[PDB]
Amino acid sequence: PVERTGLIRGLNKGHKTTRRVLKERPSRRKGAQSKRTQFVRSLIREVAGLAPYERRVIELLRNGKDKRARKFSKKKLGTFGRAKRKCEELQRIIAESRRAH
Amino acid sequence: AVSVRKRA
Amino acid sequence: RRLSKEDASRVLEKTKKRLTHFPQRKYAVKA
Amino acid sequence: QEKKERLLREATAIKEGKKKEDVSKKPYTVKYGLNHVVGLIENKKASLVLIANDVDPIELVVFLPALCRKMGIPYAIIKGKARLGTLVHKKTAAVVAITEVRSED
Amino acid sequence: GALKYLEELSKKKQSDVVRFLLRVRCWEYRQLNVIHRASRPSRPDKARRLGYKAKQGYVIYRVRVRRGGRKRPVPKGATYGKPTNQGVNQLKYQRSLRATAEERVGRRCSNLRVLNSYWVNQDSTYKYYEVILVDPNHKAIRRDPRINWICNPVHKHRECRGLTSTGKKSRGLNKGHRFNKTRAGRRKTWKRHNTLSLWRYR
Amino acid sequence: NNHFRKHWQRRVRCHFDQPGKKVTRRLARRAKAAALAPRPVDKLRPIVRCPTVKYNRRTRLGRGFTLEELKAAGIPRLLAPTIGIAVDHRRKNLSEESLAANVQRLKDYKARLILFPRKSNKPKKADTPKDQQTAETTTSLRTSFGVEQPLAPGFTEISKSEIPAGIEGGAYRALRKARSDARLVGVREKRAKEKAEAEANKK
RNA sequence: AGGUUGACCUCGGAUCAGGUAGGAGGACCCGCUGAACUUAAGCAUAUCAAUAAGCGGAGGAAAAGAAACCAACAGGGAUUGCCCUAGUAACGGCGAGUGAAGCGGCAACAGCUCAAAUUUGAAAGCUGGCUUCGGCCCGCGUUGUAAUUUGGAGAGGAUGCUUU
RNA sequence: AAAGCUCCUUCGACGAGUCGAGUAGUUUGGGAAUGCUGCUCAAAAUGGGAGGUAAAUUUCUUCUAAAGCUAAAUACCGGCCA
Repeated sequence: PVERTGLIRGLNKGHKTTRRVLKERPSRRKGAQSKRTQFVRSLIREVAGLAPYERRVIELLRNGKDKRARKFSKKKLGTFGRAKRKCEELQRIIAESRRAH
Repeated sequence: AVSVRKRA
Repeated sequence: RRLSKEDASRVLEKTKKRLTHFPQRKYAVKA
Repeated sequence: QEKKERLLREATAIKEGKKKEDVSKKPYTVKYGLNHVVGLIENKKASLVLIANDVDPIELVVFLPALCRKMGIPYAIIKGKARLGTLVHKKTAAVVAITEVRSED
Repeated sequence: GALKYLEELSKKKQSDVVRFLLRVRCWEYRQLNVIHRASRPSRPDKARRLGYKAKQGYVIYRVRVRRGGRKRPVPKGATYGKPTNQGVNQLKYQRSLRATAEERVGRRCSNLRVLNSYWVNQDSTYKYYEVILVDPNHKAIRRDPRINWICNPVHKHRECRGLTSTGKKSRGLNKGHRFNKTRAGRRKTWKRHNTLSLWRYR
Repeated sequence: NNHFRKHWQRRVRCHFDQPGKKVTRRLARRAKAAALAPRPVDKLRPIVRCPTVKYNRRTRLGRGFTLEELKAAGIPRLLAPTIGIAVDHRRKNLSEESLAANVQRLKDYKARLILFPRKSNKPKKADTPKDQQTAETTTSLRTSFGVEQPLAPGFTEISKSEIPAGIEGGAYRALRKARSDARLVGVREKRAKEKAEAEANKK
């Protein structure tokens, strides 16, 4: 960590103390992908298939209308980050299918 | 193989 | 309709182990 | 009754100062219970899997053929969860499995 | 275990297999009674994570409730006071249809205590729930320390007082600045803020 | 300012029971002390520093000692709440000063601690022997282990030869420069990136 | 015998064996539902008021409660309540008016349980019936009852001492 | 038989018609930043929530929801005793 300046204002302000590093808390491990969890998710994905909105998005990505696909994913899911992540995941799915075929 | 945990 | 004394005093086995090996101790602090 | 007799024999061996492994042999049984069989399939221990055709809700076993196909386990769908329960001394078994058998079998 | 697979499959509610199962189950539940006992949970993973155990004294009851808003029981659907600029068709009930379902199941089985409930299916007219109930008078319940808290008289009709999960959600019992008015009880907080405290040496 | 437009008379709270409530609290404290004797009536609390820029000048008692503090003082986290040490698993140690203070606090507590055996006939190695079990004891850890120096000492004397030289340009000029740099940290970085891009384009 | 004999699943019957619910009380408590008089010159925003009335559910307290918190500090550390924050931030026709929270001091303090794991070298768990009080039965349960684990971690190892 | 301490290559499961988005009613000091409910859409895996001015980009800080229990300090025009 960057040492504090000892001043009341400016960059890196604050009372000068020597920061220590801590072992990472196990409550912060959430979000990390587990091997069994990703295995189960892949199996359930190939068993269940796709939702109709995902199929429509896949057709849009296949036609290459990426801006229209992102707008459709935004109006479906609700927010821009979720739309972008879903579109990236469907890029991964389409690339996997194309490299399989 | 897929394992839930390390066993004895 | 109140629970019996034995059913009210039943504890889990993990709790039994914890109370067996770390109970409330009798202590004093010197001045 | 068999378990009670085995426990009495093992208690006799313990009293005489011998381990239970000296008087009891390694068992070989069918494996049952859905969580246990799914764990054995994931650990690739089960040699053969038999799934009942009439489990309600069907979601408990709808993934099991795909899991067996991915793990490379021989599986077969058979008629009768009651028929499997007659094997496992229960009213109903959703799935059974064999991991290993004796040398003569 | 299989329940991990059931959880990940229950997340995908628009897949063909899940939609087919929901359709046939909605048909069955609509031709059954409005409130009827289920012999077993149709969503075992959800029941298990909400607290159901395959032990004597645990009961599952399935219930359907009419979805949508509410209407004031006024004559001819009209009010005779000041104009409110809105109709009675657009009034919203402050509790959930899930909570209404738990109350009706508790009134049907007044000898049990409602533990939790979960969504199983819906259509245009009804929403379908399955409610877990626990028998406080069963010896297997009373001897188990993980559940015998529900045998105490303070847990009589939790669904009627908002002490279930949907009741906590509707009462807004969460920490933080977004729940300043409701985290400790809305009416209690109002009484605390509106009381006039006069001390002796003021 | 003051208004009474609601029905204020239904919820007027008078406090004629203030001396009676003081008597009730003192009776409850005597009963608790008699039940907990010879242990202190309260738990050992760490010294923590108050948040925000207004109150960071002062220290106070916290909820409980951290797991790192207990491990550094050599007290297991299951034994610690059984001998009157409060434990807080939410607090972290971001600097060594707070941990050093609280670890020294825990070591003084463990040094002044008397531990009676679970069975009087069978004392253990970790148990205080009977010939040291007789000593003068305290019954208030908040008084015996209070925040002894809550603020910094406001007055200190140094020699005239040891005067600091001072910030070059003046302290007011230093504050103004720090404020200006904080306000202009971004535009200088953007100008540096633009100059680097121009140099890469026309190198 | 196979046009027979059974096993499950689901749904029923019984003045079956054993239990439980209703009503009262409702000052305080948890919810739902919900006004108007009044105050704004009158008056559909507003105010009274998230009140009165109405309905449901508890206890000696109830409720809340061990952070998907506050913060931006040298960081605090479950909940509740008092003082202060503060008539402040903020909201508000044509304005009458409304109005918190962090920090800080104090009273009191207490932490934990599941689901998501294969016991698999042995459902080790439990309701009920009969007891000679040793146990034996009818069952529940493998669509999962015990032990183990709950993020503060834990599972596996390594290691040598302590504990009941 | 169980239990604690110390160190570690590795593993390290964590709750879905739920979160979230739009809309309507209601509510709030949060009529730019509030909560609740109904309808429609409807997730993800270092992911998600929050960081009181809308949107994008890059960082950072904090926790870990959608399961549950728990005394004390607090209230008390009802009941009983004083």
